[PDB]
Amino acid sequence: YFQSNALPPDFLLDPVEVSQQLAPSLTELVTLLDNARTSEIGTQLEELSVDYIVQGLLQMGWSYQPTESFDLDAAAQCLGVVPTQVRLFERLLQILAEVGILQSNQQQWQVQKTAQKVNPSKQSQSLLSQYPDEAATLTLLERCASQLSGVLRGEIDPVQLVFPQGDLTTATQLYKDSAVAKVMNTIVEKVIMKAMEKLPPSRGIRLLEIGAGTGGTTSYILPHLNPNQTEYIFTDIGALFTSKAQEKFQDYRFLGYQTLDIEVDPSSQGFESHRYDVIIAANVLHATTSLKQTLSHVRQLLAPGGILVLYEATTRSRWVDLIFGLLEGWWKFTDYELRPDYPLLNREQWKKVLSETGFTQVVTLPEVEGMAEALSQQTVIVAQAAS
Ligand SMILES: Nc1ncnc2c1ncn2[C@@H]1O[C@H](CSCC[C@H](N)C(=O)O)[C@@H](O)[C@H]1O
Repeated sequence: YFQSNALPPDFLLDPVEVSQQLAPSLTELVTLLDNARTSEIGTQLEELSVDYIVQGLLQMGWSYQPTESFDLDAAAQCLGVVPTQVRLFERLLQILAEVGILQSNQQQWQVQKTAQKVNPSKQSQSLLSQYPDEAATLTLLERCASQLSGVLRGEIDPVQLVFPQGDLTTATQLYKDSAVAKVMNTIVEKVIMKAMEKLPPSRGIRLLEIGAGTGGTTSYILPHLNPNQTEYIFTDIGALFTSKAQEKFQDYRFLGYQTLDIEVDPSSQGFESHRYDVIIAANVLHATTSLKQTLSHVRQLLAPGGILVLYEATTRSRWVDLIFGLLEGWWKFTDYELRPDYPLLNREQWKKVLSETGFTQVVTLPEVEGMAEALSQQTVIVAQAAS
């Protein structure tokens, strides 16, 4: 019965086979999400984001009257935006153009309407009373976006707003226990367990997670892994995250902890090449400079038939721009031919770039008719290392 463990993990199910067999599970898992309610919450968060932007710009002395025109550079110097925050500032201006306050003409901006009096803290509280299940999202958005002017002026390190040493759980709850993240993280767990269901007893499985953070996605996977034949490598670029995850996950003795910067050759950071069966990357790969070189490093870690499980957001979101868009990773991208002005890719763009970086049999999840629009704005992508 035993066959050499040195040979590639051919027992791994194809991603397409995995999605076919998970189809009845995914159909019922999607229905657990309120379609009408998740949409109206998301819509209101996008409107509240406009009020945070206007409040911050007025705090920096925005005095642009209607008809007046300005370019990005002049407005940044006027408001005092530091050079490292201009790309975020440009996106904020783009948001104001989407709602009709501004208009984009060539590389110029024209003020169409005078922004009215806003009080986003008061409206955030009203939404908190109506949707207490979104308290983590509202509280994080209030803590981050209410210091938008200080971040734009380089006076406040936005990592101390998103990921302060004393509160890493708030941002974790967004990645872990939000309505949409509950579904996506469950898909991540079901995919991984289904792909390895034919694991021979005489063989161990090696999983590596990139950008695992505090372990929001990780917590869904660990309880289902067989500790006797699993090695799970928990990695993040930052040791503060692996340190916090090591405390949370003490019960699991098959976990290893190590730092990994996916933008640099992993084999120079103490990782074996082509020796991991499953790589998990939840909400991280977008925060890199070049997706092709990031995906080539990801592919470099996968065994010849290994599985890449990707969890990414696929659409622009105003309130996300006021939280994780404050951080440097949101604006690292320079592959402008692929990503002209935003770090995220949609389903079709991910499939194309994966097929160009050595991945095959690419599946995007979930794909159910009658699906809530919120589930269309994020995806779990499963792809196989090709050769
Ligand atoms: N270049 C890089 N290589 C590896 N990890 C990176 C990275 N740039 C940012 N990261 C990490 O990616 C993480 C994104 S937080 C993503 C959510 C996380 N998977 C969870 O569920 O909790 C951050 O913790 C950050 O430290």
